[PDB]
Amino acid sequence: SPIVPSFDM
Amino acid sequence: GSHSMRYFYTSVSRPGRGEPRFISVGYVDDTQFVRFDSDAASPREEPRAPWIEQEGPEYWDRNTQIYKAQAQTDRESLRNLRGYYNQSEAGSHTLQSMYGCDVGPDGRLLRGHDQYAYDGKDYIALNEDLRSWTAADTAAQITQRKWEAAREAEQRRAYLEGECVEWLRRYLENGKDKLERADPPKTHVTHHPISDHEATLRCWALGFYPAEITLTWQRDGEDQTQDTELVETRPAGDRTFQKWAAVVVPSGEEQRYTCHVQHEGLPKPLTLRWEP
Amino acid sequence: IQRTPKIQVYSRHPAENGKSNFLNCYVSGFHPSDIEVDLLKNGERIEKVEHSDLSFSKDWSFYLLYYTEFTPTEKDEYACRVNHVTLSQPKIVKWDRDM
Repeated sequence: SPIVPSFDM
Repeated sequence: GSHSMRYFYTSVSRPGRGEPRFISVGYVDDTQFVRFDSDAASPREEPRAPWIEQEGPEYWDRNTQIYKAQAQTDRESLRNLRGYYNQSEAGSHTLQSMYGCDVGPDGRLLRGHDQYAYDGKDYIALNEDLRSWTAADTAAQITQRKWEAAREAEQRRAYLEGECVEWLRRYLENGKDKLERADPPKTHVTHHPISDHEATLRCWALGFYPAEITLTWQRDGEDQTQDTELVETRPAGDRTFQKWAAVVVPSGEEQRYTCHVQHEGLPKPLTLRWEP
Repeated sequence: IQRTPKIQVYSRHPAENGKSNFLNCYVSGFHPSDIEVDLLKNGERIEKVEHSDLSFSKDWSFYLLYYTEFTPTEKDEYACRVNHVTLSQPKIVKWDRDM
């Protein structure tokens, strides 16, 4: 399953 | 040895043509098992291997929501990077993400990955220690500082060492009929005269899985690497792969040439010749 | 920044005249992702063509597989036609059953 979303770059 | 799980995200801005398009694909080794497309009529994570279809709605719905949120995060990152590089608002740009885990034969983590590219080149990557970042340019130093302050490396590490390893273990078990099965290449040498004095010897490897293979031509036992035309390993379309290696030889020298095939499905490497 | 597609045109199974098979066009090593791929039968576009989901390699270059069911014969010429921002004109690669 995918990772929970990152902070914006 | 032995297995990997990887996700590949692609976000593409399309100025004046609405929101950027977000596509994700997920893989176990060389096998794609999921996809998501923000451009589809009803974007949702969809199964792409038979072995993932058994997952419940909580699985699909959780993943769909992650992709929709990631697509929004990528939209902001694309905006932020355009400013970092002082680029026009009209040009189309690409942000790619690739992450996942490699596990050894005992199912333990060997290496974690979390890498990013902007317009086809390295931007920032999580180091092997999963605690620090490598920025590829001054623009990426801006992102590095933001991610260091936001403790992003710990959030990535938590997934890579935990959940990533656990999902891979679950998928391997569910998909073992295909994932662990050796599919040896079917091999043969073809001969094609070019003139009355030269001919092509082409060594074929077909219907193999995994994709990893080595095909080499020797002449009297000497590697012909420089004189070998080697094509990229290609998908057959049935979850197997193909590859060939060709050499141009003077007529009469054919029997001095041997093709060497190395693949996991084969007990011992093969040595083959044109069998007229 | 930009990378031109590598193109291979081939059949899923070894070709046999009059036996059902799959015609493949594998495009790889390209960047950016936007690409136009057609499978041709005697110069005309084949209507029922499917393609793989967009993926990329370790070097970030993209790859796709375009495919259709076909029955190879002696008289018919098959090919793949590709256009990408890196190509000045669409490139046609003919299907050669020996490749």
